[PDB]
Amino acid sequence: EFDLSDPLALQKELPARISDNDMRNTISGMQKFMGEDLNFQERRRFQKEQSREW
Amino acid sequence: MREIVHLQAGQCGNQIGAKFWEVISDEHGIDPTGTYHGDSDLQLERINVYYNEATGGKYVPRAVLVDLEPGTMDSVRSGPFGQIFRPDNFVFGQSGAGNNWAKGHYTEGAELVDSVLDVVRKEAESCDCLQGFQLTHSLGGGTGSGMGTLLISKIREEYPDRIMNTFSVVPSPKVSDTVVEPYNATLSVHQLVENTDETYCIDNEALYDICFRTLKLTTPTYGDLNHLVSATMSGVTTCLRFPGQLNADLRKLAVNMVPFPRLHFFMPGFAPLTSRGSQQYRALTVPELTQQMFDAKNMMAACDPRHGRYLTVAAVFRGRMSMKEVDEQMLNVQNKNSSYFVEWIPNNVKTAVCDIPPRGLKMSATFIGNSTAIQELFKRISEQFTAMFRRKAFLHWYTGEGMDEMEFTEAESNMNDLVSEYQQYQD
Amino acid sequence: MREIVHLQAGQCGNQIGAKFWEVISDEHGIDPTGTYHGDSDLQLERINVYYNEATGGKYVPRAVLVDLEPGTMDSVRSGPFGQIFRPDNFVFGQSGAGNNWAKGHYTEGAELVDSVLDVVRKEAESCDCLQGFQLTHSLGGGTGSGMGTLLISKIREEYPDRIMNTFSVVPSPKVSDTVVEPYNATLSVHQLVENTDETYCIDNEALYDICFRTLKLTTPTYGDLNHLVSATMSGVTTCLRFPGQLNADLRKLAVNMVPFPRLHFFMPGFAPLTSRGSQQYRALTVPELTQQMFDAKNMMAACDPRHGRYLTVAAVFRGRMSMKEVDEQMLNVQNKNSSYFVEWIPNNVKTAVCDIPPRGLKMSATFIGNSTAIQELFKRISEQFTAMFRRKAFLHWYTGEGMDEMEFTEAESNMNDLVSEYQQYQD
Amino acid sequence: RKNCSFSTPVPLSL
Amino acid sequence: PLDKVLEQAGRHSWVDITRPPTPRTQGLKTPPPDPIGTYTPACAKALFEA
Amino acid sequence: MRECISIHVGQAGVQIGNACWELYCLEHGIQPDGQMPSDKTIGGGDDSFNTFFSETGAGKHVPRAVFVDLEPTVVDEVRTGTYRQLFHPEQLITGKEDAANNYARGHYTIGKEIVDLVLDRIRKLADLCTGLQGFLIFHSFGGGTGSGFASLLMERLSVDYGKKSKLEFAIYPAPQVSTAVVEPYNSILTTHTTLEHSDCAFMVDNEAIYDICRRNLDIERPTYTNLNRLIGQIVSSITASLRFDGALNVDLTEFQTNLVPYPRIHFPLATYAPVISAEKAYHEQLSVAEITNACFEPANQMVKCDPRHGKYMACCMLYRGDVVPKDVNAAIATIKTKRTIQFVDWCPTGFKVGINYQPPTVVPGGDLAKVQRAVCMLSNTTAIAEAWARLDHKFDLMYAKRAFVHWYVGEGMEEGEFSEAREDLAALEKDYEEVGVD
Amino acid sequence: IHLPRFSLKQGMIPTRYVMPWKENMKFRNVNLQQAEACGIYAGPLEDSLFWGYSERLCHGED
Ligand SMILES: Nc1nc2c(ncn2[C@@H]2O[C@H](COP(=O)(O)OP(=O)(O)OP(=O)(O)O)[C@@H](O)[C@H]2O)c(=O)[nH]1
Ligand SMILES: Nc1nc2c(ncn2[C@@H]2O[C@H](COP(=O)(O)OP(=O)(O)OP(=O)(O)O)[C@@H](O)[C@H]2O)c(=O)[nH]1
Ligand SMILES: Nc1nc2c(ncn2[C@@H]2O[C@H](COP(=O)(O)OP(=O)(O)OP(=O)(O)O)[C@@H](O)[C@H]2O)c(=O)[nH]1
Repeated sequence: EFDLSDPLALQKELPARISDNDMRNTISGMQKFMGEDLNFQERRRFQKEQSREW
Repeated sequence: MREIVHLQAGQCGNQIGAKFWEVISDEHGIDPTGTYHGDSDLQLERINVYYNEATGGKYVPRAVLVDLEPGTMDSVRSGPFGQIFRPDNFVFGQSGAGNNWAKGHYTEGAELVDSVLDVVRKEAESCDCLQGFQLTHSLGGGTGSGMGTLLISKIREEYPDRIMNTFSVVPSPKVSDTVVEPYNATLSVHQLVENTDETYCIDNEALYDICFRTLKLTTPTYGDLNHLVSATMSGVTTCLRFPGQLNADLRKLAVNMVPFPRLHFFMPGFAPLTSRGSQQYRALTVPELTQQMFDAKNMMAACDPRHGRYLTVAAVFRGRMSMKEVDEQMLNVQNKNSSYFVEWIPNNVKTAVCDIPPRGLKMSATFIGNSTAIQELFKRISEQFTAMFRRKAFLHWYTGEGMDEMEFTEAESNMNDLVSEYQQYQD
Repeated sequence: MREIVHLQAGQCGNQIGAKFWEVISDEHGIDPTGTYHGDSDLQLERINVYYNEATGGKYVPRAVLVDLEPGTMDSVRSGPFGQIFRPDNFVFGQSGAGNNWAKGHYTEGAELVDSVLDVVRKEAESCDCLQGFQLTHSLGGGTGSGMGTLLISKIREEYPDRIMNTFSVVPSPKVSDTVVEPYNATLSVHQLVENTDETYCIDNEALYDICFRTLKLTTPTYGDLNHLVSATMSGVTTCLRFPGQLNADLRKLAVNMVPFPRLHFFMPGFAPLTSRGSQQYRALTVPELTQQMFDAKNMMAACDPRHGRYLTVAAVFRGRMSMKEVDEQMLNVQNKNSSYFVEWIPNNVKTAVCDIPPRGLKMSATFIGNSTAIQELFKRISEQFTAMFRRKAFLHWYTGEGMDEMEFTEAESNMNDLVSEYQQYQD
Repeated sequence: RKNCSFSTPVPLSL
Repeated sequence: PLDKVLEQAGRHSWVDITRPPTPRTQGLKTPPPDPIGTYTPACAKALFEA
Repeated sequence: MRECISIHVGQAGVQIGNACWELYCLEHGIQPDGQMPSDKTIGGGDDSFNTFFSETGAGKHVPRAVFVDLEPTVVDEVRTGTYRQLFHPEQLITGKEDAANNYARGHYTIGKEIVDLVLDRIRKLADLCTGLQGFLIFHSFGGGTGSGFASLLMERLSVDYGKKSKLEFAIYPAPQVSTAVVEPYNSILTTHTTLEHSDCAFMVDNEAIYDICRRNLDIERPTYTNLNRLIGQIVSSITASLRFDGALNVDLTEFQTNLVPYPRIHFPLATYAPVISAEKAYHEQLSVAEITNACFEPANQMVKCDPRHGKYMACCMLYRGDVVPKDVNAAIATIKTKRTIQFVDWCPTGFKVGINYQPPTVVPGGDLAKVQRAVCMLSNTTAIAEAWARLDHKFDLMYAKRAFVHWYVGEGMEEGEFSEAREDLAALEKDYEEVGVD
Repeated sequence: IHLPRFSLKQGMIPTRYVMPWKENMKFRNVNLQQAEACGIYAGPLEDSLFWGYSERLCHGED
């Protein structure tokens, strides 16, 4: 198991959060959360939409 | 083989257990419908400590849901995972709670205690050998305390040889919503200390502070809080489920956790909590885990143990680690604050490493703690109790229920006895 | 390995630190995005002295920006390199300075010192071993001096075994804009000499004269002035991170610089400054560097040391040089003006040679000086204090703040002690 | 909308 | 700044423990042994046995 | 013939053991199936394995060991490992309940029901065995299940079988690292129980094992796999005289007779000299002299005792590989001339030399060095009493403030036995001091 | 039997209090000896000065 702490292990460091659309990030992962709000701006956009028509 | 059955009590536990179970199901790869997707052999091996085998590879949750208001169960039953839940496990009453502790403890419980006892012993006979049980409820909740205090009292005697895990949330110090809640809290906690061996204390305000601190998403749901606390509850349970050279038994933990019986209140602690850009700005290393792992801001349970002293500390590490980094980090933290622990015991650290990373991240950990910070908690409930009982505010309900002030006299004396119990060891 | 963490203090220091960090980033060849382009091995080797390594070949700066007014950090954030700075390090308050020393020293800092201590110790725990710290601020700055006196004190008891390097700019002697600045300067400088060990003295007017003398470009920007001080502050720091037979430790230098504890104030000096046509008119030779190095038109710190004598002199040469040139140049200057040194110490020269040239020019140098030319500085500030304390003008604010006239009494006496101390040692 | 279906007991299940 | 205060406070020979405090040097004597004031008796012993 | 039996109590004692046969199976060329190549080595079980494995007419090398455990997790995963076919199914004794780090739980609650079954294994192993010089006991002092169960089994095997050797091997408690505060409880409990019955108890401490890794092996991040590797070649070296011959062969009986000076104390210290990284072996040279200097260098010992703070009684060196009588005898003669090393005035000679022709081999996918000449240093000194001295002031306080006693008395124990162990210990230091006095 | 007795109502009083005499650990024991060396008050284990927006005296609910 040569790896352990290799001298260049950072080059081998793969983030857990390369992007929001990543396969490994599942529900059991706290990094993938659900109260996180990309919808916040979407709420903002549609709050403007609804308010106007209201 | 040794397994666990869960109890979902109180209307909070209705959200608590619901989120708690679905995290487990999503962790182990079972569909909402129930037909398990065979994907991981190891989680295929040890599901029987919590779930039984039904027809066609459906893994039934072994928990019993009890409440009074049907609407809560209906939403729980009609939730994303109520179909995996059993109406066999749905026991309830046909009366209104009123959020009265005595009603659920003397009036409403009396005709439901027989029914729930029959259900649980049937589930007890369904399984072979248990470690014990665990309970999602609250100390300040009308039904949950009322049913919980009843059930903890009864479950003590028939199986006096198992693990009586308890999980209760402490209401917000700034506002309790319910004004008789401190009466309900004092009534519940008086019996709680007499029965329980393990207890988790959780506060909503700190979770909101954590939301302000690392979540940084302004507006979460209470379910989002449920998701956080479930992960802590999941993390402690990952010990038993998963392989790796870590000693998982709560009794293995309990003997290392508490030196004297009266210490049953234990506080949680969790590992990497991250913000918007910092997921890709974090060098995920055991040091920075450990630094964040021991942060006064990383605390969520009751209040800052900066005020008090550290009696026993136990951190379980989930992921691909090694015995040495945790060893030196244990040295580093020991040298960092050698005085900040109690001189009563040296080497008060208990470490475990789970080699199986969670599903979504690799480097993770959980903490269970017992420090001298709970004095802030029951001091608050004390002078609360003083002011109301001094002029017996909100009392005719319980006398109408048949409750007398003498019951409270030993309740406060028992609590104030525990007040002496902490410091005189500590100071 | 030993490293350094920087503090970006005051509203000028925010301005200054932005330039100093981008100069370092450009010197090492990191893009403004953060993806280091591997070009020089030696700068690849010795960046950990200042920058920690983030994910993806990113070298996170180990500096902390602090202020009160939201205008600055956003402009700093919206700069070409604000993306490289961490919002974790962006700590600030929600009040207006009023350019008040006491507010920054007693009122506003008090609820902010707690957080900044946490930030630095988190950064301190992130590192292993430090030489010390360096701070950028101004002596007459309302918040920089207000917090700086606080912050230097806190790190004094926290780590009394490190480098309390300070980088401060004295305001214009002819006029100071801030009328309470001499009160701010005199109060702040009192605590500095107690706590500081190194002090760089920089004056704006000399930079304008340097702009008049060698820049010759009429209208620069203030950042261009920051370019100069960043180049100089980088130049002194070139010793540590570059190879070549020069002993770089500030302690190595300080023991060569400080014969007595009260010697804290040191003046900078720099090497070839070139005008419009002189770039293609200059034959770069160690003699003409040395002459221009010891030019009365080359100074930028305070004033002419012609009025006094020279206590200690130390110039670090950056580029492809050798002893035989510096030796004779060192001999020549001693033969040039032997009497202008003090008879107390002979051979007051300390020489270090950095073999690694800068990026753009080959032969360069920096100078740090101890000459009896600071008396004019604090005797100047002396009459101002008396000229404003005889009728206690502009004093009602600080009494409302909680300042009493006695605090002034010992403070000025402390500088008055320095007046004799500098005078008596030389005269 | 509350799916008031499970609430029905056997005598009152419709 | 300890250096200035100790000499400006009055008493020149601060006893230096060993150094004989000259009968003239004793100036501002510390307040009588008192716990409430900033002369709690615990310190008073320490100097004596020192 | 010339054989012995291995017993592994506790999940601490198993992974270290699992490495041993993983190591052992290589030098014999054992295939994971349990069968040799087409080469003819099978029989009734009589070849190099006959002392180690049982490759009878069935043709399957059956290890002569019983793993005893209380938790199915770790024992089952190795029953799903790579050599699980080799291992006899019920030899790998497990349990469904733990001792919860309690000595008494495994010693009283669960010990009675389990020991008979392994005693059944013991005698069925005993009946097939022929010479069975002794046993190989691998345990741990800070044993959650190792401590209590090892003591009880050692009681029953001692009472029924008292005429052979009992070889004990446990990880010594870390002097400054404690993963459990109940560890001092059962550790001294184990020691006082084991003093009057154990034949030869050998300890080791993992901290110094780690210290070597980044010293000369240059590994800042080793593992159990490496940790079990280093202790694994240690027991391989002591068993080299068994598997291979040499200029002279030595046996456990000679070890016990020559090592232990006086009753009670039978606790020597092991060391392995040619510990070095891969390349560090390459551009350098190995000979007897430097390794003879290295073997006695104080920082190469795995127990946190300064040899100058003690005095030597016994020292046994086991040379495995290509060595000659000439260099070694002069080298040790120069050693006897050394002044800093302080053997007790009692013994003019205190050295037991074992010469084995066979060079130690590397393991495929390993991290050891390329050793041609190796030596194992089993030594006993008086610098060891500090370890128990460390434990007693650790124990005397916590017993006076009687932490966690409510568990032990709550499960049915009392304080008199805890009272016994301390003067059982307190005798041990004063006895170590009286003998330490010449 | 002793009972808590507080003062009247204020407006800018804080809810909570810290009392570093009993809220210091670095010098925890040290401040303890002077608690009786002066004898101000130890009394009940669990006292504060500000219960919630309320004043009292030094004698903790006695
Ligand atoms: N489910 C749920 N419970 C909450 C929430 N916020 C606070 N709680 C508290 O959790 C406590 C425990 O719930 P229960 O024990 O079921 O309460 P109860 O017995 O029905 O009586 P009540 O306190 O009136 O609800 C409640 O008293 C609430 O104060 C929330 O968002 N969801
Ligand atoms: N931004 C900026 N500051 C300057 C400039 N020239 C001089 N300064 C001075 O740098 C000093 C240090 O800034 P700070 O320490 O942050 O000042 P402060 O505490 O916020 O209060 P003030 O000094 O009154 O601004 C200021 O007092 C300015 O007078 C300039 O060109 N730009
Ligand atoms: N021998 C050995 N010890 C280990 C290993 N890894 C860790 N240890 C140490 O050995 C100790 C194991 O003792 P115990 O935990 O009491 O083992 P046990 O009694 O068999 O039962 P458990 O408590 O379930 O492990 C731990 O405290 C570790 O410090 C290992 O691989 N081998």
